[PDB]
Amino acid sequence: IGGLFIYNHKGEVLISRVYRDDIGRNAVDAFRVNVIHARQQVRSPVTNIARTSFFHVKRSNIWLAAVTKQNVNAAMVFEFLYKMCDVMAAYFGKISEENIKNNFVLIYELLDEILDFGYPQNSETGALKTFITQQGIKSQVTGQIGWRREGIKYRRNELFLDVLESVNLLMSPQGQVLSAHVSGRVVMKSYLSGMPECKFGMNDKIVIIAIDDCTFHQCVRLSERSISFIPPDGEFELMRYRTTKDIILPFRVIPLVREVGRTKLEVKVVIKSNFKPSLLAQKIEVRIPTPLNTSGVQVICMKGKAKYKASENAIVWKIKRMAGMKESQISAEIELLPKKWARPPISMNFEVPFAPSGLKVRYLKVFEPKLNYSDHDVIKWVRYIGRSGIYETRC
Amino acid sequence: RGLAVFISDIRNCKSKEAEIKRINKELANIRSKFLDGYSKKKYVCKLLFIFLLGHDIDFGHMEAVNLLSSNRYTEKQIGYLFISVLVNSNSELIRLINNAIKNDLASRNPTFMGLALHCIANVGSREMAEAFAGEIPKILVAGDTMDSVKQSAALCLLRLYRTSPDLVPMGDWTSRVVHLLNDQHLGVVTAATSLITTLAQKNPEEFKTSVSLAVSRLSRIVTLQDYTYYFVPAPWLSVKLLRLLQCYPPPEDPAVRGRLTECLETILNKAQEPPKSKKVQHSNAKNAVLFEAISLIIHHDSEPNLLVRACNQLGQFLQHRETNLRYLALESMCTLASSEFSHEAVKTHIETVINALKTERDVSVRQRAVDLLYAMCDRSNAQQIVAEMLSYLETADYSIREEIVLKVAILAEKYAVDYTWYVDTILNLIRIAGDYVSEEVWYRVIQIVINRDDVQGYAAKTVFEALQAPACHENLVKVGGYILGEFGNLIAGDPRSSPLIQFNLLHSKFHLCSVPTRALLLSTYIKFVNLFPEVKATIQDVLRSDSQLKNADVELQQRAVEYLRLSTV
Amino acid sequence: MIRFILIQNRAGKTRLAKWYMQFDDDEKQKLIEEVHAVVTVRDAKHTNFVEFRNFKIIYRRYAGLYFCICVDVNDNNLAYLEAIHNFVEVLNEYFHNVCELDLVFNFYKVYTVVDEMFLAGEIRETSQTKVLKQLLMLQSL
Amino acid sequence: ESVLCVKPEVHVYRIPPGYRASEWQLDQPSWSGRLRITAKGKVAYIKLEDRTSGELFAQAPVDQFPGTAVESVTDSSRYFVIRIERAFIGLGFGDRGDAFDFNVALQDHFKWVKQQCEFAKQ
Amino acid sequence: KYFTTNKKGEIFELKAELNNEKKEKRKEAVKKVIAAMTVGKDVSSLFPDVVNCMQTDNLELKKLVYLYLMNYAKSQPDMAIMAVNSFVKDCEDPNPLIRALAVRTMGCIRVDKITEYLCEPLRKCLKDEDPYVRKTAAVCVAKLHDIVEDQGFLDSLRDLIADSNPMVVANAVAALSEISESHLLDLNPQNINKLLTALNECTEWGQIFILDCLSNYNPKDDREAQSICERVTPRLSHANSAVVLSAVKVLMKFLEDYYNMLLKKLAPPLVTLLSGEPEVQYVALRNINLIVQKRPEILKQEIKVFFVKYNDPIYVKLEKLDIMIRLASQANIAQVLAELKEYATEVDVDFVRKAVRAIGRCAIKVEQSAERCVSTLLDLIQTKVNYVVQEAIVVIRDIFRKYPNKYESIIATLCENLDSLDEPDARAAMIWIVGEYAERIDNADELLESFLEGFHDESTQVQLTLLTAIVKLFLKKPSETQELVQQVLSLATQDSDNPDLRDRGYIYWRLLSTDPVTAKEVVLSEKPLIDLIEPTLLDELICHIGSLASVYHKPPNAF
Repeated sequence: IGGLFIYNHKGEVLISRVYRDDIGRNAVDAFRVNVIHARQQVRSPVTNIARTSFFHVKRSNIWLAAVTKQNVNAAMVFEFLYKMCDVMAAYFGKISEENIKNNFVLIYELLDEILDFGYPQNSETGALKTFITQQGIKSQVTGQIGWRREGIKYRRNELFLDVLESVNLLMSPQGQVLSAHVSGRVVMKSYLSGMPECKFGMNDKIVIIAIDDCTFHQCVRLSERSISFIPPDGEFELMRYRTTKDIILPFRVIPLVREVGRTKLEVKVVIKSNFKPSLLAQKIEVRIPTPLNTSGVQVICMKGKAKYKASENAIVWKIKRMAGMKESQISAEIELLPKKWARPPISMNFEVPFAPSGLKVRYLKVFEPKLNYSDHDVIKWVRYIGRSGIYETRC
Repeated sequence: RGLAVFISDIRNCKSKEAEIKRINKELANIRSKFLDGYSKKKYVCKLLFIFLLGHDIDFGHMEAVNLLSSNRYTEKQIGYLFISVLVNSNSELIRLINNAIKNDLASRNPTFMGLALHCIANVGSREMAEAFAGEIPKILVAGDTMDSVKQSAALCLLRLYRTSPDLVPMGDWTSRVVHLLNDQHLGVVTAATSLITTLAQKNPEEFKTSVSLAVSRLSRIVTLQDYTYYFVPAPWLSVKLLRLLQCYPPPEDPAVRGRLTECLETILNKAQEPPKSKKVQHSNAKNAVLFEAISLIIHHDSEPNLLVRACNQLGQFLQHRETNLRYLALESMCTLASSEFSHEAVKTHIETVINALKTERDVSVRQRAVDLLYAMCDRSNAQQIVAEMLSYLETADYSIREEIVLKVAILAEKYAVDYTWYVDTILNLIRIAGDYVSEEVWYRVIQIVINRDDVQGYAAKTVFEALQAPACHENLVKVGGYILGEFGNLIAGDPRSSPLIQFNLLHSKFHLCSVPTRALLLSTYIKFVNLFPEVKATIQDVLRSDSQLKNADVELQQRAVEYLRLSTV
Repeated sequence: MIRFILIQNRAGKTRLAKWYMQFDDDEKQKLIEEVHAVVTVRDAKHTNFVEFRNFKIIYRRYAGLYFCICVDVNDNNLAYLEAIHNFVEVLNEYFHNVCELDLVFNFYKVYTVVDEMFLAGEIRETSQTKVLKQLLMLQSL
Repeated sequence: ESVLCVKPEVHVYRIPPGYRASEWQLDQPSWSGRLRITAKGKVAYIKLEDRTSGELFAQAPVDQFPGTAVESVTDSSRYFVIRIERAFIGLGFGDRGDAFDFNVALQDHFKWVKQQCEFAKQ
Repeated sequence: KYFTTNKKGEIFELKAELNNEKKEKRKEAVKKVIAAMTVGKDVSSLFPDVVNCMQTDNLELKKLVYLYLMNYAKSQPDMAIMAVNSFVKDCEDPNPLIRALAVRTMGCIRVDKITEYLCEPLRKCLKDEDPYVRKTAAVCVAKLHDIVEDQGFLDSLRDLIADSNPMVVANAVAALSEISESHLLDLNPQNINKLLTALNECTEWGQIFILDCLSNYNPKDDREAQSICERVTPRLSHANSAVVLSAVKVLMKFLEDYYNMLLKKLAPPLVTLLSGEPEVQYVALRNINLIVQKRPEILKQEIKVFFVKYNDPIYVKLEKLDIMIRLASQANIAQVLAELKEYATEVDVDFVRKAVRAIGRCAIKVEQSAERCVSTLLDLIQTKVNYVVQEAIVVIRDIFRKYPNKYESIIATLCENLDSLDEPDARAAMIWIVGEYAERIDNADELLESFLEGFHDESTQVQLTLLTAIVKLFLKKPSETQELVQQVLSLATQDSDNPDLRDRGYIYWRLLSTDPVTAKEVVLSEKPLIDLIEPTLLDELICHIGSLASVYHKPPNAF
């Protein structure tokens, strides 16, 4: 073990200790870029980037990373990372950044007595009282369901989920993402006989000027990352959220715009679909602004079609479909009638069949206590509808 | 002394929950007190300090307005500071605050008016615009107003125009605002130029007489012991005067226009001089005037002699020590190269930009270097720029590599002198960075090789040594197979490029590549059967092998089985 | 125009925040935490000019503190770099070799300096002589 | 034997008497401990163990899930009437998600028992 | 230059009470120095003032100085060497917590000059009478080695293996094993017997270290290697999963009637690893994926343990599914297809797509259950779910290639599902089934005409399969489809700009215009009918069962 890293909810280092100088200061950010802020990578408890292996265990917010360079026993490090945090929980209560920030001194006395040059020592909490000098800084009956009526029956139980969310983006013409957030909601359509109690489960992209925010329906009870509720019959908004971190951006506009004198103007715009090729974006409309003194333009397109609209002062370019990991280009030649031109952003509409916040549904177990059906008798459908909002690139 | 005790009582907390209990035992103490005015302003400083830590404060507004009606300065400026930070929307409080401000504005104490003018310019709601926006131009106009009050009143009228332009209509006071550019106190002129600038954004012709007053003052400033800032005569006023002139075309009076030339010539001539100080704050203040001078010359676009000297000055900043001047010189030359006049003079700096691109570490400066190369590209220098970008791509980082590949392929088709250069260009691009090359770029390379015969000996040659590298891109393999499969006979005469070697070069890369890449290499293996009969035995065992007949893909199998039957039958 | 002025240490906790634009109280906290997510990452050889969500931020560090001014994209970023340094020098003589804890204990005097120099999103008074003439006059009043 | 479910912090309410939950005491848990649903063969055993030593407080053979051994209360979705072995015992849970895993693991056992009977009827 | 005062401020006020005489609030001061530099405040100017608090007799205050020094020992090691004279005074003090903490602090400093200071005071710590100090000194040899007198220290590690406190033995074996990576012989008579007796008494982390060292040992006699295994066998009952997997790695190596009894004793410990915490199950199942390849007779009967539970994480669901296939045999294919049918109705779209592909892997592996896998997929397609229907078309295509001329009654039911197809690979699977078998499909030309109207803006996989299908439709049904082939070859060779598409259009255009009879044996000939680590790499990774070489299924050369 080269060094134990404890990161907060947002990906910033709370407290860290390296034991081997094979680990550099490049490795404290190697974990941040490629584990916590993995945009599309599917999670794994052990990952390897650039000859360096990454062991992590989460305790409800906190990323407890363990970094090494050797072919260490991997079951050793994980069994260590549970007993590294059972020592801390016996002193702190729970594990959170409000308890760790009160206890920078106790963790440093633990991270030497427990781990010694990557070799785990005796982690018994009875034996530590002779070695650890510091002290930890500590800190009914639901009657009737109001939202769901009684005695509901159906010919065939079925259940529909729609993860409906909209991307907003401002991006510089250089490719720097200036501002991005995704606003979404989980719309559930419950056609379920009886009064089922059901458990919903998702990945950890939700935090339970846009601010990261998540409200629920009043049916949901929060108390793991699971959710139990008793669904109202019919259309029903299960969850409502915004997120701002690690936004999956489906498209990229690259506006190469060149001014020739003050009389002519040529605009090159390149679209790159930034998602996997088995998916297929639809209803794609890239509107490219032109100056107010535009006479008439000449537009050639690779695919799709474009037309100049002098009533809007913009070139509107519509593509029916775009497969992922591809590239399109439009060219235009503007003639002007002779100040400088203030540039509106190149706005963009689309619709993708994935959820651009990273939200995925992991399980949805439906249990009825008093009827003869269960979850595998229930037909369940999942549909992801990504969508653009203010999705604009500076010209 | 009671405040400094309470702050260090918070700072000596060893936990977050120790603060919340210490705050709440003080919030309960202060609420019980709600007194001497000294003891009243001490608690508001406690209540303000609790707010700035982020805790919710839901009282103390009536005690703060009672401080506004006092007559000592410290009780007032703490009372106004509470109001400016904690903005409440109680309609009773807004009436009480506006009466406390009309008392201070009607006073002729310049410090009491200074607090009132700041509190309007910090809160800036409509309810304060509805009561005050007819009084603020009267204070700015009046001759008895102190100069420091003339500063604060002009900037207070600026926010009332920015918040609600309809409650600030123009009229008689506008012709006496422009006379403040003749004032001796430069701090009054500094607050005047910001006011005239924003008001001329929407009504330019009303403030037209300020154009002649701006140049004549600027000519005195450029060519004041209290307003020099490290041996630079009034930098921020000369920046604001140059932004004032950008709300206008070049002036109507040629006596004004001529005076505007030598002041801009003086700013450029000072730039060539050795610096009067070694410190970086001298050169940042010296260059703050210069970049607003250059932005004015670009805005007018009327004197080509100034544009040539400006482009020659920006070339001096490309090989400069600090990153702040290399970045701003590259932004300016991108806007300067688009003009009709300086565009031939930017092209003389083609050697300077490339030498800046190769050595700059900062990824923001490095990518504004690429944007300048694309902007100044022409028919006369496209072969030079494209060959220097390809020399950069072999050792470039993966951060900038995507946008340079796009700009090489755009400049190549647009400024193609002949069809022998374009084919040599893109095949060199696919070898260096082939994973970023779009397929419709890559599709047209082959259409030029197939349609035209003269490059076919050259294209099939250059692909062959490109495939000899161990680390070929998969798009290089796909353009590699199709050209050698069509034109391997044109280079079969070389014993280094014998037909059995061309097959072994491709089939060494037939594995470790993608599924449509393998399907394209099968298409040219049967073309080696048609063209090269002496290779035919070495291909058919590859085709009849189990890794191609029992291949799990449908399309790899269907294409391998048909070609085995074309070779035998 | 200036949209806010920040003073914050490497610890992340602010020492002055004056707002020139209408934001909510949680939106003000949201911008503050993502300014030092930008400023602490950059080294001494990066430029002082960062585009920030639709406008640009301008900073300079003074060995324990960051003075961040946030202005529009059109603004002269090489002049606002020196108005930062002009503001520190006024705080230097007003507090007699100013430390970080003069900003903690005397925050109400710091708002007097900022109002004296930056008013309503613009630069009010640039002269160090005239500001120190004004601040000491208010000190004895 | 295999262990289907282990739940800590489970309350046992002695039952004063249908089957409403407010009728019980709900403030004086007659016994507290750890819950384990073990099963071997064709039946499932709801074994109540103390938190420290693990001695068997009670045990209830079930052998059919919607049957008579475990009956849900009509008020809430957390409280259960247990036929230990005889006598009737009221359980308790902390939330729905603990009572969820109590109910699914029982049904997921007797789903498997129904399939192994059905494979024998082939 | 401006906010650095050193006359007033926080660094000034911290330096004040550090110089004060009360011990209990100098202890509060150093805690404020650690909590300042943790967040990232620059307290480098306090460095010669903190080390003045070293000269004391208080244990709590002396540790807080050592914690301040340890943070400098890795990032800026040239500063923490400036207090090295206070280390070498503490490493012979009483209260041996001070002696061990001195030796740890000296060893963690990456300075070449400190090897002159980890001389003679280190060798007293190798011979110390408190075993807590010998435990510390045993590790610091490996710190010093990672930087000929230390070659004299190497034999002192061997002397520490013969100790009465077994945790001293534990870290010494872990020290020698890391040193032996770049250079220990464990000859039987006293080494192995004293290791295995210390194995039964040392802590849970040392039992990993002993069982990792025995895997390097090469036994000679078959009952000598057996005589080891009766001592390793009770170690696969321990609570830790790292102890069990290390015990298995010894027993998978020392595997030369006791052979039969040992393989029966490997199956209960590998089952009980899967009741653990979800990161441990991932480490176990990646090793179980290796063990059932090399020794498939251990877990032949244990497929019910490997069934995917709904609340498992996604990295345990996908590894449990790969082991369910490797244990899928004819004796239990019926309950596997009960599970795979059930997992394909879950709401995890990423996992449902692998559960449906796992059905066709059970049809290819178990040949006797091919009809039950075809009837399982037909029940899935009747659910009309978008991500199951177009997944199962890909799986049925690989069955028609595997078992041809057997299952073609279902194509009349597959062909009505065209409007639910939007993947390129799923459309290309229906075009193959329409392209084949077209003498059984009634309206194969009316199906393939519905695709040529949108021939562009489809993937090149779809374009090539639609090209191959219409040519196959032509040679099967000439004089009905003369319009289609003149349509599609005009689309391929004239409208398309892909060079790989337009010459495949030509090769079909040349064959149909030369001889359609000759084109029949070329195109419509019978195609030849159509996932385990190779035993060189496989037998390597069994020698690394516990480690990351088995978690990655890669040899340690790629790390």
